[PDB]
Amino acid sequence: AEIGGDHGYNATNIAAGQTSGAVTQIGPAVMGMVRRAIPN
Amino acid sequence: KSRQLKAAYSIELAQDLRAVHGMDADAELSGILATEIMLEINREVVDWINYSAQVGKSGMTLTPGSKAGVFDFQDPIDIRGARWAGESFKALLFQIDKEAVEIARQTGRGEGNFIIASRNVVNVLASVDTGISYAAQGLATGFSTDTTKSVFAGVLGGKYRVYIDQYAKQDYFTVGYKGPNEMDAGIYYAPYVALTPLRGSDPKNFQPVMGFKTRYGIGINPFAESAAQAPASRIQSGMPSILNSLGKNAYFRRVYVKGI
Amino acid sequence: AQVGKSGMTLTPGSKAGVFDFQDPIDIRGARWAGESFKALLFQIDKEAVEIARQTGRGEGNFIIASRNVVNVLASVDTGISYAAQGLATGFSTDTTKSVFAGVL
Amino acid sequence: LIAFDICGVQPMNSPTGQVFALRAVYGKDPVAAGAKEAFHPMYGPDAMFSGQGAAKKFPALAASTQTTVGDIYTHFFQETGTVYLQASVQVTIDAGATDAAKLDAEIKKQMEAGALVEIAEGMATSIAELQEGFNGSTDNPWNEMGFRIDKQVIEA
Repeated sequence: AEIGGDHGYNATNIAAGQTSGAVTQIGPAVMGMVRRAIPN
Repeated sequence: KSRQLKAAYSIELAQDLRAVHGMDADAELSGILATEIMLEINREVVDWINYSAQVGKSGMTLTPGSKAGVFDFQDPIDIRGARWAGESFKALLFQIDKEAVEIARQTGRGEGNFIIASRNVVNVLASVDTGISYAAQGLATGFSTDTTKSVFAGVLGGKYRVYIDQYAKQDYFTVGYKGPNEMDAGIYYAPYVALTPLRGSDPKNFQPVMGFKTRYGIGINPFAESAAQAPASRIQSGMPSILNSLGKNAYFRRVYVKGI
Repeated sequence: AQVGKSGMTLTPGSKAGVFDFQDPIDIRGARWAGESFKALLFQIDKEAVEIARQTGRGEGNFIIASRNVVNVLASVDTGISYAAQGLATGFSTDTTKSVFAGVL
Repeated sequence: LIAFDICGVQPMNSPTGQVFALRAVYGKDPVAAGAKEAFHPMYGPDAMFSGQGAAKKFPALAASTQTTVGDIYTHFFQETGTVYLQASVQVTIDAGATDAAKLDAEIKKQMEAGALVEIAEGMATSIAELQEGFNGSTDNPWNEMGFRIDKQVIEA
């Protein structure tokens, strides 16, 4: 069976677009961003 | 991460179900698998909250003379000198707010505004006037106390949204904060694939093939541990692990309860 | 009927199946009838929920009880308040005109 | 007298009839010792049944068991049912707990202690991707569910 594969939940490999299979990944895109709140 | 389940049923059994009860059993088996999956998802979220939640009645939230994490309604230190239930119950409400305050102390975004608790905890909350008064107790009216009409019991003081965990192992309650943005939750579920059906037959005996597959992923706000000015190497995973979040999530605290 | 005052509806210091109004655990430290009798109401609601749970259908919506239990319910304020005790006027305690006391 | 306010009746269609019951089940054997009811309200569900649960075998959480940090031990309580608990500490589970009630109590104590924590997760995509013998893989069945119907009968 052809395998896309996945990562090891390894942030480096994720960022790098790697795989356990044969797919070449583009890379993670976005989940937005956050910043610390200023107080008050 | 992903999930996979099958029905693996025989055709003769389905045929008998039609003959006896008017049932095809295809939709029925499919419904069961899908139901279980949805159930497993909702539990996973709840369990991660409890996994990652900090200990209530601890640190800044602990009166020095107590047990560091459990509220005993029969124990003078926890009940803050209270007499019987009409006073003892109020003492828990007090501790809850203290913890909600701690939530703001650590998240930087707001005070706890929602509770997940056992049915017994809610029965208590619903039995009293939660406002500021001389004493309180009677038959529960404040919240739904059941487990079959809803999961949402009601709101304490008009401030905290209280829900019931019918599968709590003994009795405990988690308090936490959810801000207006989804990213202000601390904890989040991020689905990608849901309930894709599979169908076929197996030539060995040509019996029916049926099942489902899914893929979602969950995560943790980058600042959720609230105890660091930097992550290692500027690169992390937002996924839970013991090291990443057990007992570290700023958005929630939980305690065990006794004496109810 | 299952034995009540049991399992997740029983506290560690109690007797499993009986509610004793002279027992400080059963009445949750209460003193004075206006505060003590009320403890039973608490116990009833706990068990009513256990019913919903066990059956997966709905909670208790009726009670059948000895005249003596009813007299206790009828004589106290079952609503949420500070304390209250008086004459047994909340529900019927009769036999002649009914079998139904009222709604708790 | 109280005629029926607190009782159903179902008098008859014909005398001495029967009632059927539909129980949702899982574990590949609907009628067996050890079989479990999928939606029984008194027991928790196996939150990882389709997920990481399916992906592996777990050590039982039982008396005398040595807890290994990071692994997951399993159980089933006398009430509240399914248990999957991740090991946070290197402890043992009361070797004297030969009484199932004692075992449940010890587990609860370890949970209170933070020693054991409720956990659920799915499986790695690649595990799932190659189930059912795909690409030469082995020992990779999907977990299964279904239902059974049973009954009881009366006389007057």
